[PDB]
Amino acid sequence: MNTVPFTSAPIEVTIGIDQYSFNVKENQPFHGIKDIPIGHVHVIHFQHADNSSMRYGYWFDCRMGNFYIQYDPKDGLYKMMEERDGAKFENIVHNFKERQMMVSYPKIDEDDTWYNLTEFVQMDKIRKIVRKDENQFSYVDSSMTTVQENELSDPAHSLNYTVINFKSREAIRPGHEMEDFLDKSYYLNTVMLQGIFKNSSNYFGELQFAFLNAMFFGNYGSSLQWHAMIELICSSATVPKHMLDKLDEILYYQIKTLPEQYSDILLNERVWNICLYSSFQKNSLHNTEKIMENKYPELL
Amino acid sequence: GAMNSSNYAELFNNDIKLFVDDTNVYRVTVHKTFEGNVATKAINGCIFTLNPKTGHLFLKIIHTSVWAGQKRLSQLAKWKTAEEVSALVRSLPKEEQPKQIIVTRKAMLDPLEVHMLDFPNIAIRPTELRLPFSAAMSIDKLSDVVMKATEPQMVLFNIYDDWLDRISSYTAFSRLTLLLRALKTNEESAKMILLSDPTITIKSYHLWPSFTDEQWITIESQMRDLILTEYGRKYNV
Repeated sequence: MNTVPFTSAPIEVTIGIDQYSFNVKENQPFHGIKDIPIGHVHVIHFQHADNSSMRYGYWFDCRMGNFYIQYDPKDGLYKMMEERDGAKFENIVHNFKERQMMVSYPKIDEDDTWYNLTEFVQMDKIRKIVRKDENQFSYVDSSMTTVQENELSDPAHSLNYTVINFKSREAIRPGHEMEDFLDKSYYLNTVMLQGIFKNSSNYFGELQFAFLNAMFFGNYGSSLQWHAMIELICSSATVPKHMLDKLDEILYYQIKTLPEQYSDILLNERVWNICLYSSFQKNSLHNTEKIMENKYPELL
Repeated sequence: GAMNSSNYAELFNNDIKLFVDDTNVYRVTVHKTFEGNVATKAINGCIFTLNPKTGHLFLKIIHTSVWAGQKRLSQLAKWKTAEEVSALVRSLPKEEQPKQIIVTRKAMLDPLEVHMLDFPNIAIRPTELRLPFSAAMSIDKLSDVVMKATEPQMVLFNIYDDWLDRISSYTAFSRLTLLLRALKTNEESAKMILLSDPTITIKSYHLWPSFTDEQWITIESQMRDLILTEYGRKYNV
């Protein structure tokens, strides 16, 4: 079990850790989050009580170092930082526990939810989408735009998601114009899986990370990226049976976890009716389909 | 963006643009089989690619052989249009390739767009105009070469005959579309009007009679009268 201490909590703020969150009052004595499960990625995030705009947050993995949070008053936000002095860190963590000022990562033991939302998400890949390699952890917020969104401004702050575009040369082999555009198997299997992602776990990892950024920061371009990666598969006549089965599990827990009140902006009506009812893969998403019909029949 | 009455006079500026009408690419008759089921029999068809500014029409004849052993033929027709339109642009010299292609049916947007990926600076645009190009096969000489063809074939026409020698593209294109609108709503009368007088003939290199200026006016007025009659009949107004 790992720990993320906080130096202080100067400003009223809602703190999120993975799918859990807590209210913290201005200069309430809060000094961090304990018992965080080693073995998965995690994301700690933030929404100031004064500014419901801009949710922000840091992806991290405890195996990669000792991380903590410190408010920064020039910049006005909670900053994640790394302590390189191992002893000085265990020293701080031990003393705040003794003083019991830390909340406990509130995991029910029956629950695989966070594992299922992050199964294929690996920190090394996160840091290629959010390039800032002086830090082991990765900052995202609501307003960051994606590389595709920049093509259609500052690349230091860009989400370098893999660019997917159904009407491109990449996606369409000359002379198979019609074939490749009604049946994307070429694009999915040779271009994207074999070509760029190398394997389905890296594809699924990007898809899952896009979904979480949409859900925890309402990042609009991340939402676009997830839908794109779902669409490509659902619009491919020929998909490995094991991908179809894992996808069906993947989306299920995403649909499951999504706030009921946000289903209007986070779920693209067209993509989903196409996947569930029009595409080649209409009959292949039995868990996703069942959960979508019982929870969001209106969108369909 | 899309083409409507606001941005109508753009058709006649000096930017090359083509209209593409795909309605007559895939043409069938429906008949009963010996077992009493229905079946279709395809006939020769054509793409109706037209430069509204010059009259140049690129009539690409589509031979029934192209459908042989294919499924979802109406869906395929759209992709064959876009494949033929694209090879037409490629066949033209650069300074003659169009800067915009306007499709008369939004279902052509995605197949053209995909086939023109080699041409990113050529804008593919829909329209909200209700153009009558489907009535193109009511033009005896265009229906005749389509139906006679025995193989794929491109036949070039000027759809304005020699009109531009005396009127603007704007006026030419309105005469064209009035005529075609009239041919669409009641072919028999429309063609009566055009040909009643045996003393006004069609030059061998022309599509329409060699009306004088004064006679075009009478024609245009008859066509208008026809089209307003047919509306009242359709709606009981």
